[PDB]
Amino acid sequence: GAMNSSNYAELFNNDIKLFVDDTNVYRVTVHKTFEGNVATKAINGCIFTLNPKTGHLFLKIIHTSVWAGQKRLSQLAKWKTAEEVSALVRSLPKEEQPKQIIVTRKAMLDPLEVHMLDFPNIAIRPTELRLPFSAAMSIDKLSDVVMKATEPQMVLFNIYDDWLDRISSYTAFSRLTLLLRALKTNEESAKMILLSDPTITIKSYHLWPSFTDEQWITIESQMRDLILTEYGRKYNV
Amino acid sequence: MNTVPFTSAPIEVTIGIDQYSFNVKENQPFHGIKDIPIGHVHVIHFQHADNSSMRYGYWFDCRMGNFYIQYDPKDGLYKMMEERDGAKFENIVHNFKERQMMVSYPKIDEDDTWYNLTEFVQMDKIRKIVRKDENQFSYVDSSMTTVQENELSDPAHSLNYTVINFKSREAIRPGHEMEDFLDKSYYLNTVMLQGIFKNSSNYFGELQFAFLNAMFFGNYGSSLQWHAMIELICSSATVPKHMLDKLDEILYYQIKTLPEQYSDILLNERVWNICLYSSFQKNSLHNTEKIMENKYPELL
Ligand SMILES: N[C@@H](CCO)c1cccc(Cl)c1
Ligand SMILES: N[C@@H](CCO)c1cccc(Cl)c1
Repeated sequence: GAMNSSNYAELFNNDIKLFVDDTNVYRVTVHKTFEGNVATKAINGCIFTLNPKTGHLFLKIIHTSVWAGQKRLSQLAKWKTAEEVSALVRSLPKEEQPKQIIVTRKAMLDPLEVHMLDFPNIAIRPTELRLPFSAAMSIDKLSDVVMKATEPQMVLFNIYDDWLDRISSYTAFSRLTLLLRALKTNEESAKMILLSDPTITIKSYHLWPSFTDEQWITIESQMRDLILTEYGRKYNV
Repeated sequence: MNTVPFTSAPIEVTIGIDQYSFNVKENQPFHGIKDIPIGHVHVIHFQHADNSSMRYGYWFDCRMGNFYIQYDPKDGLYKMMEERDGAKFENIVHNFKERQMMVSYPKIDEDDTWYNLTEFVQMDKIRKIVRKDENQFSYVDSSMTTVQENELSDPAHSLNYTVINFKSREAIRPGHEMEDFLDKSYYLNTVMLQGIFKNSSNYFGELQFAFLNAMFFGNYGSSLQWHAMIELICSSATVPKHMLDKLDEILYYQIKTLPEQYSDILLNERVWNICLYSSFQKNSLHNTEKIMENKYPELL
């Protein structure tokens, strides 16, 4: 069934699974035309496919050329997501294929189930959680590779950096979701927090700064203040 | 005109013959039904006064044999049987007819309702859905499950309707996933019509038989199959023009005949709203949309 608060620790067991987020697959800018009408211009997107246990991220870059000459692009985007996820699974050795795929938005369920009919033993599940994966394009190195791409491309990351050397998957995922929630609620503040200290750098092969254990505690606290604050600034409390 | 004579009526029962029904009291002098129109299938069905649980009945065609009803006090139901001695059957029918112990199939000359509900239903196809090949008539009841239901437990007592599943390899061509799911023409025209049913008449036959088993027996898997076969047509962008026109007439008479107080269970809100208002064929079912809006505007 659905993934929710009550079966949360299932993400961190030894059954391979992946999250699939499609919120950045079809991205547009809306502008006025010379005639004074409105039109959209697509920009490159990405499928966000993440193993929450290992941190492995399969970032498929959706180049704008995908949409050329196509109609109903928001509906297509969900199938295109599903086509790419199924192609990924098919490309992995059997012992690496997921046993479950959890979609962040219910509208991906039918597109993915249809594309995965060849895999009856892979459960396709929704979730009741409001996960902040849409903010992945607030991670500079991810946004950069997406916007620079001149063709379809798959790029591999570990979104946990080397965190698992020191913390459990459960704690890595909780840190990730806090960072992403912060970035989604107030990107400017969030990014200020992460960089304010020029001495803490980001390794060329990492996405986030090389914080110590103690510095992560401080950072994590600062991001929770931000999220609570923006909740007051938004709701006036 | 043909006749279904009865050995007797030992238990109080509501008897139905097609869209009509009448009450027989316990041990009332009742010896069957006469003036049944030749040329159609028919169904004779039962609901005991003591246990409205289990509606049951018998699909039959008088052109295929001489059939009678005789109550079985061991199994506790009215059973259809065949009399192979034609002379003995005629004499027994003639005796009951002279003693006026039979009720008359109450058909008004101007009423084509039963024809319209059964236009494409053929006894030979019924007998393949309801497998019991030693008899020329077919037993159905409320509780019989369908083959598709059984996949999701006795196979001999199943309804072998054609399985229809929109999220199946049969329904979806590799590489046309989005195309074939959002437009089921491939699945309707190539897989089902050309492949399985062979023609639209056989398709409509099963569609009409499913509806009638849902209406007369409250057979839930039949209702599922009726809706699915409607939805497969409505969800196909490319349907022969003759099929759309006939579907509209088919469904019109089904909706017209449905008991008003059974619409809440027998009609699937989602399928009807999608079919009438969202699907490719939302403009193609004018008679059906008009009777549905005037009779069941709630459902919509
Ligand atoms: N089984 C017989 C009983 C007569 O011996 C039967 C045959 C024909 C019609 C009817 Cl009502 C019954
Ligand atoms: N309900 C009445 C007829 C009204 O149509 C009735 C009585 C006796 C036999 C049959 Cl089939 C029907």
